[PDB]
Amino acid sequence: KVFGRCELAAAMKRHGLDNYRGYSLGNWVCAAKFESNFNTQATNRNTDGSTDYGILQINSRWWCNDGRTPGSRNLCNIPCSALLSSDITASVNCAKKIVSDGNGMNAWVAWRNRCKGTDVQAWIRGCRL
Repeated sequence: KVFGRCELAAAMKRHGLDNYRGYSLGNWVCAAKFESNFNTQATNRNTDGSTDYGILQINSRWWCNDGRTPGSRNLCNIPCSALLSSDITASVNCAKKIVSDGNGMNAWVAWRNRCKGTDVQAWIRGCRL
């Protein structure tokens, strides 16, 4: 499913991401925009043979099992395929673990390169929230 900006913001807010570990809603919507362009079915393969999945492009090397990343750790206890659903609950639950892991939102390269230190509040402006 391809989210609209305000629709995603509303879903993420509902799932408890606004200000989770001090990251305002705008940071999360910005992250999704640049990781996946708001597409839950987005997948990308990396050089190491791991794959990034869903709206927040969570990586199979640490976070989910996809059955083809030798030595993966499965920390979110989830098939990576669950990260592609139109329901973002699994993605959000996993993301909360990732962000609490010690590097914050820096675990998302597109956040660090394209959202970090920018006016993230622009990603929720105009939304009914």
